[PDB]
Amino acid sequence: RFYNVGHLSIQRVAVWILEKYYHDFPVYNPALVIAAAARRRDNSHNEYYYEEAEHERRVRKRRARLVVAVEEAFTHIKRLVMDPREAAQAIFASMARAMQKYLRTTKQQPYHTMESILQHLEFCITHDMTPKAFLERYLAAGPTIQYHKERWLAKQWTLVSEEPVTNGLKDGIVFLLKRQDFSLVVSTKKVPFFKLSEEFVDPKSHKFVMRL
Amino acid sequence: RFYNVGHLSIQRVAVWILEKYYHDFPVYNPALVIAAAARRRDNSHNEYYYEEAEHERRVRKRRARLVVAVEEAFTHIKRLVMDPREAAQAIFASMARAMQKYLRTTKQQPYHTMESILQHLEFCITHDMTPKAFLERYLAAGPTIQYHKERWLAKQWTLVSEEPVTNGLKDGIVFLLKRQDFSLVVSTKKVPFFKLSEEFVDPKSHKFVMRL
Repeated sequence: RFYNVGHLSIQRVAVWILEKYYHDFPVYNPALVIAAAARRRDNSHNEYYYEEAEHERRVRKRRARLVVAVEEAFTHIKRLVMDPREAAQAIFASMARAMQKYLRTTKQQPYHTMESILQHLEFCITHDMTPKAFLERYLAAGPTIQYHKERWLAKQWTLVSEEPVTNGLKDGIVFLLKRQDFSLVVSTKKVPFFKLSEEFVDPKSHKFVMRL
Repeated sequence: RFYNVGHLSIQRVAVWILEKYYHDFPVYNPALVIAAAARRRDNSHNEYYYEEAEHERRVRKRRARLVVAVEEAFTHIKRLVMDPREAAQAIFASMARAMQKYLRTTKQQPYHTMESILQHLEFCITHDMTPKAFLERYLAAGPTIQYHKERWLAKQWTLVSEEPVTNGLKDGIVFLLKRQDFSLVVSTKKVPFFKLSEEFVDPKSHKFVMRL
């Protein structure tokens, strides 16, 4: 992602980027001579292309099964005696298998426990959300703050800069926001100087022909 | 191919099969612990499936280029001064590249010289044949007698039989018609005894209802 930032020090920019990170990026998922050899390998069978096409096709198929399952699940209840927790637990049985298959095929298994899906079902049927508004949490990855607090790990960030971090940014500052899992590489460029000129056009002067 | 043959010796059956071979089979083209390893290999990437699909797709594309080329080639002449040899040589230039590409992608290069394609063009425009009737010789492989006499090699067949070849056939005779390139494996089975019974039906007795 790209951002515009003002005059801040590197550590305040780092905290600012970490505030942007938990809702802007998708959640981190760890489950997701020489030139002649490169010419020989690039002329071989393009295995990764067909594995990618197979993965996209089976993700679309499990997604379609999940959409039909959650639609037929939400047609099992109606407004009015039964609690939304009890109604969510009742309609979860008609969709747990397709949800489990879609979370297996998209590597999203430890993001969603059964209790979290039941709480989000209770949340959706309480606030009169459709099946698609239920599924938007599950079809895409989504950002880090969407998930449980044990996955945020906001107290485990590390600021790696060659500059002392109390100095402000300048053109060319690169720093890392490391974590145990990944690292946010941050490059700084100066917003360029603009020279606007003014040009007046006449709205009468927009004239047209029929040729070409 | 399967055939019905009568009471002949093995050598006469062999000559009979060689007479059937030159117009029935396609022409020969030479350019065309353990169980755990088999389970590991059969679970790998199905490379041959996608190479087969790529080959079928590019054969259809070169075939479409060839069909458009030969149609636009035969639209360059009309009946009436110019010889059919000269007209074939004139319209061959607008189709030689797509013909060469289709014969490269279907491994049919030494079957068709330029002179043979020119003679068959002269043959087709002499007898008022359409582009598709020209292309039927080239789109499929076709049998062995369709091609030049240096490819028949009819004086180089070898009769390999465990039985002395002057005996007649019986149920279970297997013999080879070997050549330097391939071999015709011939299995003999007895045509089974039939017991037909007669059953009379009445054409009045065909009565019908509307249910199920």
